[PDB]
Amino acid sequence: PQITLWKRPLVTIKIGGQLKEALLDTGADDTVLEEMNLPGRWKPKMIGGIGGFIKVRQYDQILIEICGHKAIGTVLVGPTPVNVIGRNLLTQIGCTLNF
Amino acid sequence: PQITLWKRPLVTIKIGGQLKEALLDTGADDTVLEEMNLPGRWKPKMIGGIGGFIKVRQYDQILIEICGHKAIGTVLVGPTPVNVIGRNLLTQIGCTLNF
Ligand SMILES: CCC(CC)CN(C[C@@H](O)[C@H](Cc1ccccc1)NC(=O)O[C@H]1CO[C@H]2OCC[C@H]21)S(=O)(=O)c1ccc2c(c1)CC[C@@H]2O
Repeated sequence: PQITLWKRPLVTIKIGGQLKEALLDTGADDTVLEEMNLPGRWKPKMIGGIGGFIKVRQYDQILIEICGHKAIGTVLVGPTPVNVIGRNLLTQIGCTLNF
Repeated sequence: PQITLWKRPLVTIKIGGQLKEALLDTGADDTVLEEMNLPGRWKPKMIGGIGGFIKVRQYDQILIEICGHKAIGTVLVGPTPVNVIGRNLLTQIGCTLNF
């Protein structure tokens, strides 16, 4: 799709068999989701945003479908204010900025 | 133009007679720029993201040029670690997400 930006670019995602809403965030290097249950192993990781650093659970090679487009990559899980899809997965679904 | 997301979508902007580097950020409602002593009136604001909140100064009707595209709108100035062009200005230069 072509998505204008008068509203937040929110889309439905499928991860671990569960549907969720997430923000397409070109300013995020990484994909960070709010606390949830995800199967498999994970590693403690630190990520920094506008207000400082937080602890997250890093899940590697996770299947995630974004607006009908499949991706397989790293998903960070922790106290982010909102679910964000970052560039690590935006590149997989072929997302570009255009103006 | 078309900007891929392999790397951060950094562009040159002109604001307050100065050139800066900023991210084209679809995850930011509004624009947030590094500390700069802009002239005119402002109102305090608190904005939150990963890690918590920072204090910023809200300036209204500020002229910004983004890759030669002129825009005018709200700019939040404060100790942000990165300059981000948000949707309030991305809409004005005709920026869309496409996949
Ligand atoms: C709310 C969703 C989102 C935060 C998840 C909102 N952010 C925008 C998002 O793109 C930030 C931009 C950024 C900030 C610092 C350093 C680099 C990039 N990226 C982000 O945190 O990415 C994380 C995960 O990947 C990693 O890569 C980069 C950093 C790590 S914001 O900056 O905090 C913001 C902006 C305007 C405004 C607000 C909040 C409130 C009102 C105002 O309009």
